[PDB]
Amino acid sequence: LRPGRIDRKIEFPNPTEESRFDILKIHSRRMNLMRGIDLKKIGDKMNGASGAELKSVCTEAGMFALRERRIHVTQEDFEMAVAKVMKKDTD
Amino acid sequence: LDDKLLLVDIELLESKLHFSLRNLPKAKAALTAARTAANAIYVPPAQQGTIDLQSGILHAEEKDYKTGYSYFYEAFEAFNALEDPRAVYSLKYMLLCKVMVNQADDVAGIISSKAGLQYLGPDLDAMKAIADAYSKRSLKLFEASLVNFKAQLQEDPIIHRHLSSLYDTLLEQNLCRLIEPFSKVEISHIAELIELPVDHVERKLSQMILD
Amino acid sequence: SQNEHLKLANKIFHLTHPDVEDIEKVSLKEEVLSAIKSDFMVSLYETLAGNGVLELDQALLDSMRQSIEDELKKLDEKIADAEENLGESEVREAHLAKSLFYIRIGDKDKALEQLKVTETKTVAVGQKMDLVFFTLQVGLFDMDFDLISRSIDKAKNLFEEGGDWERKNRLKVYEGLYCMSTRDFKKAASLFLDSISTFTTYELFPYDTFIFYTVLTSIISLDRVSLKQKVVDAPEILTVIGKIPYLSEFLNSLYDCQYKSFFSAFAGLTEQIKFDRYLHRHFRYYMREVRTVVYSQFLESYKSVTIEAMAKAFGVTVEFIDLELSRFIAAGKLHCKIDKVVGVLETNRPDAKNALYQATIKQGDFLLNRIQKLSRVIDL
Amino acid sequence: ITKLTPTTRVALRNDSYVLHLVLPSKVDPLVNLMKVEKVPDSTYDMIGGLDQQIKEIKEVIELPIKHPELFESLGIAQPKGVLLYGPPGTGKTLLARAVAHHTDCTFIRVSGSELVQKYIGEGSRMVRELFVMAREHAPSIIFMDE
Amino acid sequence: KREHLRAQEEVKRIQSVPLVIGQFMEMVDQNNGIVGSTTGSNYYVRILSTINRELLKPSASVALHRHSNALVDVLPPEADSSISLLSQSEKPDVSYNDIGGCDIQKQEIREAVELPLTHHDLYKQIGIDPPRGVLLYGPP
Repeated sequence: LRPGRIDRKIEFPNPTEESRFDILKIHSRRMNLMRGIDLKKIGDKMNGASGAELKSVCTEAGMFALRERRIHVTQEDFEMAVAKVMKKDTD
Repeated sequence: LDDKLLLVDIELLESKLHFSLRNLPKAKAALTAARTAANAIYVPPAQQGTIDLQSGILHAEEKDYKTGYSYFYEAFEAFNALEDPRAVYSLKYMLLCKVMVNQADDVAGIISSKAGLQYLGPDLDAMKAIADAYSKRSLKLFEASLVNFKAQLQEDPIIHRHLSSLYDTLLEQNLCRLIEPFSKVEISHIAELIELPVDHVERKLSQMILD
Repeated sequence: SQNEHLKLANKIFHLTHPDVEDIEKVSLKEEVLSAIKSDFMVSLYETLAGNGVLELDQALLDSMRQSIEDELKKLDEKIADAEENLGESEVREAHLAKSLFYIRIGDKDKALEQLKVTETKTVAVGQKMDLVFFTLQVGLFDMDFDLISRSIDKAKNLFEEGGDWERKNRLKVYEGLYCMSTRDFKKAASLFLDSISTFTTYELFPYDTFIFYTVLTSIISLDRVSLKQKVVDAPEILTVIGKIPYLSEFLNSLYDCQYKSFFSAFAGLTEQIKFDRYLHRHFRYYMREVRTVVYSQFLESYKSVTIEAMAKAFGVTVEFIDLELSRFIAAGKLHCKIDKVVGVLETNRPDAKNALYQATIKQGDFLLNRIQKLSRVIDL
Repeated sequence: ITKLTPTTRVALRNDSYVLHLVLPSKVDPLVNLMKVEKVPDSTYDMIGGLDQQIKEIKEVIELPIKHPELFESLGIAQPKGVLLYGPPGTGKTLLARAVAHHTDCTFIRVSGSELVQKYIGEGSRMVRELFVMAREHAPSIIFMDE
Repeated sequence: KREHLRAQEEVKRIQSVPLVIGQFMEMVDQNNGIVGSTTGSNYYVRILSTINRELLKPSASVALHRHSNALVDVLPPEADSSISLLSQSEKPDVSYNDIGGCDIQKQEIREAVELPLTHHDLYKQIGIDPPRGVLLYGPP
């Protein structure tokens, strides 16, 4: 902690909804969505968990979609996977 | 109040209500909400089997038969684990789903299964007769079983809602059987063979060619 | 930016095709409403020559070529402050967004040397692959049919790492409008499911309109087992074409065998196909394929029906049917054989051997025409 | 002889063990250590909601990369220490990856394992082992997890 | 031509019969290579022109002459990894329902593995990059 050792410090604060919007736009960019996303509400459901839980949620959405061999995970699948991500968050 | 068990129960009842009301979209939304809530709690086997049964019903209604297939095997496992008479209806719905996938042969195999032998019943005989009708591609025994197993088939609202499509497919496949021995044929001859009016035969063959 | 480029292109192209859209006048007003604002300089000098005189446009140019320069010189006031304390080549990184302005404002040359500039800048494809989409969209305006062939592969080579479905499903729209723009209605149906799953951009804000477009190419490309696939597309139409009374009646009349009312809206669509951009190169090729598809659908439904039955049930005019069926059997398609003086139409059935042999001998002659002419050119 | 790079492979006769030919591309130990690391290569445009931190890291390190004369005019010392802190793996790891991505620096993140020790040195008495690998790859950056 | 037909004599001579183990690592050029040998050390030799040079650039099982120690042929993969698919012998035949319900305890993970294995088109079109490998962990 000597002042001359750490030339500068940068912290990674927990992203909020204002930050998660771009996080979602980046994470779901590689997925096969359904015509119409409405990710703003889902991000509202995301009460600033972390910079990684959003990644799982985006990935977890494809879980159900694969479970029904669906060709696109609609806003329902991402919403459902959101609860499973938060289900682990609440455990 | 975060009473997730009661929430799941209420949402399943609500989904069933709108299934009865033929409002499939909102019923499916309710089922999705119920499954989301259930995923957060250790659902008892009876309740989980209830969600499986209802999901299979909705997906079959959409005509997405393989998903309701899998869902109803989940349901049968759940109910048989509890010896609950609703395993019986689960068995019927699985057999419907199979017969609809043109795999009527597997009906005999499933019925011979250990679980099926435990639940031999007049309704299972109805399902076997339906499969037999589907197998040889003949309609007459389909009407014969519909009349014979009236108590089993029509008063079940779910089964009745697909009896029409099964009737149609049986017509189609029996017609395909009937047309093979010819390359040219007279339509009235087809009618008398199937003893359906020449005009309906003409229209439906026109549809088949269009299809 | 190139996102409303749609307005520019579509409006000017309507004004220029179909014999100048009746009395050319509102099209030269509303395009000029967009031309002498938003700093457009280059793409309309000959469009002014296709327009009237508009004698004093010099002050209209001078206020905008100055405004062209003011955005140009603030790049010239940025490129020396971005290099003194460099970020990730912030000269380029500023004008990697402002080249697309200079793509709209200038011509392709200020775009093409700056896009290939910044293509070597970014080390992740998420900025690269958006540059390639900008190269595609200018390749449609200047109809660079040979420059799209390069960068589409250079697009497609980038998506495989990652999933990039907003970079893939958006991409499928671009081949879909390219396979329809020129004669390739086959891939048009490809992007049919692609449009089912895509989204509404500035070019196609109306989902119902994109939905109807994916239906005109489907009724050629696939038969009726795939038209039962198209009835699943019609449950998708109860979702979208349920707002359309015209297209719902037009598609279903072929499916419901409502043969007489089929031509009534076919006259509507084909007229609309003429005034529409990008189908007007091939509006005469569409209906003659839709006539021969509507004819043979009915005729394959009988060994032989009389020729005076098709007047009152399919389309009126007996001699109209006569001259039309005579020119299609002579064209080598529509497998039947018409009689004349006992007043009947007889069908046949040929195998899929003679007709399948016919297309082989075309391609075998065509490829040998290619290689024999090549081998003369090389080796003196 | 000069073309024959020391610590490199050349062909060797059998009966004589005389030079026969050079060996093109045998191995790079730092590349092997990095491959064992399996760093998640990222892209600066894929950075999530840390724009100001992005410029800070740029202004923290990258500035004496594309403009080494920046601090010379002001006569200040070259910054040395930069750390990522906050919620675990909140994108800070991804921000670090994207830093090298947009900066083109040799990324080496270590967790103090023992398998990588086989490439740094026989015993690794001091922590100067990594520097030797970095010392010849000057365009490098150092990252260390918690 | 009648002599170049004897250009199966080279094949015959090379192949011989007593060939030893080997491993293909890389080649300096055509008709030139450095091999990876079971002897723990490495030797570089020429190649046997009478072979499909494009066989397995990464690794394989080649031969070598007792004295020359050079490839003259390449046999199939033969290792001590045992008969993996020993049918019933290496088949557990265990009811999926194993020691407890484990309905999400490990069932979902196994289902994801099976989806990456059988529904390859599904773990492919979505672009979700199914997991790489399964390493079980838990209380003894």
